[PDB]
Amino acid sequence: STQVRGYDFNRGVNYRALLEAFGTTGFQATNFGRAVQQVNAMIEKKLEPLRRPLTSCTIFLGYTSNLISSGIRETIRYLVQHNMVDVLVTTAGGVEEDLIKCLAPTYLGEFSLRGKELRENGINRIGNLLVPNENYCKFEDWLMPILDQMVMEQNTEGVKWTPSKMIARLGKEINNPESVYYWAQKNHIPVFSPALTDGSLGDMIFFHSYKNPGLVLDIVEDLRLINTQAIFAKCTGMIILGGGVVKHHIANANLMRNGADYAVYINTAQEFDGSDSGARPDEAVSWGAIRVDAQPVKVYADASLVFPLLVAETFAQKMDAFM
Amino acid sequence: STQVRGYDFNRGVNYRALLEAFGTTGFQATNFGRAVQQVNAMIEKKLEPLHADLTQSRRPLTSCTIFLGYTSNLISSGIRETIRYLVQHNMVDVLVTTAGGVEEDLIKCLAPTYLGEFSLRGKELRENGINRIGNLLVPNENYCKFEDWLMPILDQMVMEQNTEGVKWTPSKMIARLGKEINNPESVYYWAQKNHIPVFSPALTDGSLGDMIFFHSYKNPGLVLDIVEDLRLINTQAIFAKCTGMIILGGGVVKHHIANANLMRNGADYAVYINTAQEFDGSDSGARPDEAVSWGAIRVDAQPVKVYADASLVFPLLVAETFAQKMDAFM
Amino acid sequence: STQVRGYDFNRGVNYRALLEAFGTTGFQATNFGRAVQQVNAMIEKKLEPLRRPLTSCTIFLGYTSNLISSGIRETIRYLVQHNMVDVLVTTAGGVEEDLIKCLAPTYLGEFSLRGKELRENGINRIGNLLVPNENYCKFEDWLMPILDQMVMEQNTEGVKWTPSKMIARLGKEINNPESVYYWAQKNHIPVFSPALTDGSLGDMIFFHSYKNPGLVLDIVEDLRLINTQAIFAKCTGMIILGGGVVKHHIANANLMRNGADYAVYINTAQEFDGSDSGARPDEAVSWGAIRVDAQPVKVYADASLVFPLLVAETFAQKMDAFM
Amino acid sequence: STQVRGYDFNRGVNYRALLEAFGTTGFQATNFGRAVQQVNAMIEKKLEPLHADLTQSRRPLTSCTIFLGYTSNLISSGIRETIRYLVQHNMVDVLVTTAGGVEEDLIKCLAPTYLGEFSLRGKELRENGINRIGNLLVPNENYCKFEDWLMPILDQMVMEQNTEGVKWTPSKMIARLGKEINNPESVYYWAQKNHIPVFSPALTDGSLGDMIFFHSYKNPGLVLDIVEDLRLINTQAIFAKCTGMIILGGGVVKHHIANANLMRNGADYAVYINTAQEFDGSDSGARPDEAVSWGAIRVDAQPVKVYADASLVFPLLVAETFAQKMDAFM
Ligand SMILES: NC(=O)c1ccc[n+]([C@@H]2O[C@H](COP(=O)([O-])OP(=O)(O)OC[C@H]3O[C@@H](n4cnc5c(N)ncnc54)[C@H](O)[C@@H]3O)[C@@H](O)[C@H]2O)c1
Ligand SMILES: NC(=O)c1ccc[n+]([C@@H]2O[C@H](COP(=O)([O-])OP(=O)(O)OC[C@H]3O[C@@H](n4cnc5c(N)ncnc54)[C@H](O)[C@@H]3O)[C@@H](O)[C@H]2O)c1
Ligand SMILES: NC(=O)c1ccc[n+]([C@@H]2O[C@H](COP(=O)([O-])OP(=O)(O)OC[C@H]3O[C@@H](n4cnc5c(N)ncnc54)[C@H](O)[C@@H]3O)[C@@H](O)[C@H]2O)c1
Ligand SMILES: NC(=O)c1ccc[n+]([C@@H]2O[C@H](COP(=O)([O-])OP(=O)(O)OC[C@H]3O[C@@H](n4cnc5c(N)ncnc54)[C@H](O)[C@@H]3O)[C@@H](O)[C@H]2O)c1
Repeated sequence: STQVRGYDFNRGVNYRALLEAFGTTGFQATNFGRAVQQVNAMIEKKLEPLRRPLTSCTIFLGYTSNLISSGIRETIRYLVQHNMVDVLVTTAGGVEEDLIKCLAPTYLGEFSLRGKELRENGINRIGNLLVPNENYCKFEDWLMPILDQMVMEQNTEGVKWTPSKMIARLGKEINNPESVYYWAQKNHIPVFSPALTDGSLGDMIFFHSYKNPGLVLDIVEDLRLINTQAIFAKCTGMIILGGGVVKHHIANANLMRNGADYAVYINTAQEFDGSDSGARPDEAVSWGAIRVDAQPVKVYADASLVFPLLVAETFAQKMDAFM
Repeated sequence: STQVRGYDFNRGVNYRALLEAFGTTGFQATNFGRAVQQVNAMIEKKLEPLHADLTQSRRPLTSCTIFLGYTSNLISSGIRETIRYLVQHNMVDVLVTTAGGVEEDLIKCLAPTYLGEFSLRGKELRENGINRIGNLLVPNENYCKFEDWLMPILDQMVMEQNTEGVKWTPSKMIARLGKEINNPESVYYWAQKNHIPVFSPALTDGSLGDMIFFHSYKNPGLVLDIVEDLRLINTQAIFAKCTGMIILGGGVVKHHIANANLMRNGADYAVYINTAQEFDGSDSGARPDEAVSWGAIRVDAQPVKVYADASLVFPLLVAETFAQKMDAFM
Repeated sequence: STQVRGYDFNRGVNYRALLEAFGTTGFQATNFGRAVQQVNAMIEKKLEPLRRPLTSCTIFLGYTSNLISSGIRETIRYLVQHNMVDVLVTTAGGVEEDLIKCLAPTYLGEFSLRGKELRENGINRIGNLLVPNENYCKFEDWLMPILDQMVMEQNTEGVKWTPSKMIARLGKEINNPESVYYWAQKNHIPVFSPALTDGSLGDMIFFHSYKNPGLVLDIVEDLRLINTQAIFAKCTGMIILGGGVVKHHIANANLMRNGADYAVYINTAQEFDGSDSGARPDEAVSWGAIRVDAQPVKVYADASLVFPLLVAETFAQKMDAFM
Repeated sequence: STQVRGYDFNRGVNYRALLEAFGTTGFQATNFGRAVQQVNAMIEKKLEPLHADLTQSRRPLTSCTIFLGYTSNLISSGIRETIRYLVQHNMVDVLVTTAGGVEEDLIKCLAPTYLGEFSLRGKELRENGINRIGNLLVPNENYCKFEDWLMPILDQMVMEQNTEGVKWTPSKMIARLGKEINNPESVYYWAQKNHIPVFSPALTDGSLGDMIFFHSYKNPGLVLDIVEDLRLINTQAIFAKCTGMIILGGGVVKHHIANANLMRNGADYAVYINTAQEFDGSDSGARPDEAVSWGAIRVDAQPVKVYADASLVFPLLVAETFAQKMDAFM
């Protein structure tokens, strides 16, 4: 039986102690402390001895596209750079905006900026962030020569493209250590995104296809690829930021092994609308995506606040072991 | 300037007058009244009197092309019946849903979904072979029946691909599954009959994916291309005279419809019903005015969002719009 | 075991049947159907044979202030006019805006209107509603003579004012059948509002007190009055729109009888922040405010949408019995 | 124009740099950075160098009067320690909380609150005499201890009212209870010692109300007037040089502080941390810009709202603001 007690600033600002005190502070601070424990359990299992080498715990990291628009892009890049996770799942924006950020920056704005004035100035709004139209022109100039080569390799070298194979290629092409997908392909970390056409990359494929028709992106082979990552794992953990396709696709892969061993959700969705996004971890227990003997954790919060704190208290403390 | 005033039950109970009074009641009731107005504006344009090679589609053009999107769980709910009615009577032109929203319409033709409670514990449900969807329950046997029904169809699809040159995409598969289920309770039966295409770019994310996966180890070779389906949905928008978007929930379904309409520099009419909030920067939670900034909604449109569970609001919306104009659609 | 099935509009628009189909539609539509059943159980008990006459079920109706700004003001007035509920609990805005609406209307606006331009034009925003400053000037001119008389009656006739006694007096003074509190005092329905100073009525008492000091509003006697309404009831029901003080004050009164027999919440709050507003009915079971054998219902929705539908399917169908 | 960029853990773990990077991370992380800026602006003004009969208060004026409001459940949480620290060191000037936020600070001096889970079932908890507050647990015996401690104090308050002319209000009672608990872990012990008034107009809505209720049948006569407490809080705003509002959660606490500041035609600085959303028309969920329309926030202020559980955000906020300036407050 653990008593509720917050951090006492009469001790001064001891940041490690302040973060540890979230566990006994209550409400979502306590869930944060539980999430730290669950992620550290994943890492401790992964470091147990037994293209990418198998480890004792396969960690799936999922995130919605807007988190790549945000500075959480740097947090994810760090984990991928140091081989701390094994499989990435994101929607199409979460692919393309990592690449675009290597060509031009995203800027801070406000949620309340009016769409008319923004559109008239060629500025696209993402929450309280701003992406100029010119960023996508740069993307077009960068991407079209690659699409030309991909069609050629398909038609003359027999290549059968899927979203994950295209994402590996785009990461190699961007050739920039600030990029998540640069590090992912270098470290043989696959990236799944079954609706890769739903964004700017789709715009480009669409326009490209009228001049150079025929590109195929098969989602069936990529379903086999993600499901086998779960089926042949010794143990699995899921770390899922946000909801939607990213959350369900990781969960359903883990259903194929009768459930993940560890799971942490950070998302703002609520259960009352019946949505998969808002479903509690215990819903996933009913269908076998989380094992009955797991102790999963959900933190109800904007991941832009919580995820850097979580990484500080887990992966970043064990960096030595990942090098 | 319109005064706030609620329905007066000293009039008795006239349900049409009750629903009309939402407009002057305030908060999301007022947004509901605005949504009724926007959908009726879409319908009135669609009925104005007024291609096939450009869209690579057999569906005849009308004066307003309406895109209807909905998340998968709304097909688990009774909103499945609401959507089926609109598709049955050719009241909308394009559907977008995620994979669950396809498969559970078909499964409901084989076995029912049941009422439960949100608080039922996962361990006991799992031990009893019952899967929870919010406060709904789907027995494992429903998926066994689905497997028995679907596996021969997947055999035929592979055979047609390898010897008749068929290049499958999600929308082409969904049309075939609707034809095979051959049941007037099914949304996708009516969609294929009425030449209403269904887009679902992540069609592998669900039970149909499970089945395709297992089937492929018995019968390898099925391919599902998402590139041609992007061409097909975008051309529905580009060659429209006018467009409206009616979007229930968020995620891929909402963005995919919005991005198609960006290709024509924006939708003319738009109604969102969803529970998501903007503060997390999500596309699901973004206000319609965010979409104006990137060109998916025209600057001169008057879009409407209702912040509510669509299981409550969507049947009322249909009652006051499409269902009132049924004669014009017959 | 009940199957999920929505209303089939191939039947045409049969509104009663459409509303009944919410019960088998799922998610919050099913909770709406459950709420109809729970309220009808309250009413059926109330109509069982055994200043205000006691009945077989005492119904407490609570609502946040903004719902009186809204057109739900008419819905509440109707229930109170016909003696369909027994105790009202609202915050201070929910008192004063009913009275002000008898002097001048509230108007429809938009949530996005900018505060600076509104303030410069003397327009106050309440959500997507608008109240001109002039409405409060009218209120001042109307109320100040009443405050003069209340101070006189306190100092010369021994009156000990409480919020509920002031609300009865204000209802008698407004003398207008459009007003909730006019009907409440006429029908001997008490109104509790322990923080009655938190709003425009407070502004007025404050300004009045410098010219005519001494008015006392005791909250202790009003605590005895609301608690005795629960303690001596045969059965109780709670119908609570929104959260905050209104929700807890009704619940805590019912804890004094070891719990309400029936309970329906309609509110938009979520549990994750630990708030009383967002707590599920089952939290209230732990502390004894809802009986262990009750079957309470929460609908997660804006009450401006749901409450008129709920009344249509419950109280309004039994109007004959209330006359 | 500032670029989006998150903290780079290739630097290692420097927690101050990590928190500073929230400003350029986006979404509510960016709002957190803006909140740090606004609170530090309040503090810097308060420390500028620079009545008693007008405010009927013994507290000396500073260059910025800071109002701190918080909902009751945050005193059930460990944020009680965070608030106590600010009050102990005279860093804020006025407190507003609901009744639970008073009584549970006192009860925690008698017995602890424990960690639990949101999903614990009410029937089993009730049968075991345990009350649930979110994912926290308070045994019934805590309230028994509270009763034993409080009843003699209520006896003295009635006696002082009837023979020494005392006219009790919530704030006067809260000062007395803080003096009686005589324990440096208590928020209200420090508030009365430092002449920080606490307003709680619905002080009867909770366990203190229960106790006053039962006590009154043994010892009739206690009166609690809310009119004088309205005069007292409003005069704190009217006679301020500058004001800031720091408001955790919504409800009465948020409006009561805002309405006091309306009396001076608006607060100069304002930070909200709350989880409520605007769509339901609620005051809790209203954006700061709503308060600009009615005059509670000055038109030239730059208020900030962070959409988050304060149990997560408030300790971080204090770490980067008040706790950095501790020396100036000593
Ligand atoms: N930057 C963009 O948002 C962007 C860009 C291009 C395309 N798109 C497309 O939009 C579609 C829908 O986007 P999506 O599925 O990535 O998610 P989404 O933005 O729709 O969010 C889904 C849910 O995830 C949760 N979530 C979102 N942001 C969160 C946060 N900061 N913290 C915690 N939880 C959070 C919320 O509950 C939200 O409702 C995708 O197909 C995507 O490619 C979006
Ligand atoms: N029945 C199921 O939920 C189910 C079944 C199989 C697979 N999946 C998979 O889960 C993935 C994610 O599901 P999704 O993208 O369809 O949506 P989702 O369930 O993740 O919902 C996305 C957002 O839509 C909004 N929404 C959901 N239900 C709503 C309602 N009742 N009223 C209003 N707004 C509502 C909410 O803001 C929610 O966060 C999909 O790829 C899907 O195939 C789900
Ligand atoms: N019109 C006004 O809002 C107004 C006017 C004058 C004074 N005030 C003062 O503001 C203070 C706080 O207001 P309050 O306690 O009445 O509530 P509130 O507006 O703070 O709402 C409390 C909670 O109730 C729920 N709620 C609100 N509106 C809802 C709706 N439409 N449907 C469902 N749930 C809903 C929400 O979860 C919300 O967070 C009170 O003391 C009041 O006197 C407000
Ligand atoms: N511990 C308790 O909760 C408790 C104890 C005794 C009595 N009560 C009574 O309940 C009544 C209502 O409680 P209240 O008005 O203090 O608030 P509440 O708990 O009703 O919360 C009001 C709103 O504040 C916001 N909020 C709450 N917790 C938050 C958090 N962790 N982070 C951010 N925002 C948050 C939310 O939007 C919430 O809807 C009061 O009269 C009180 O005395 C409660």
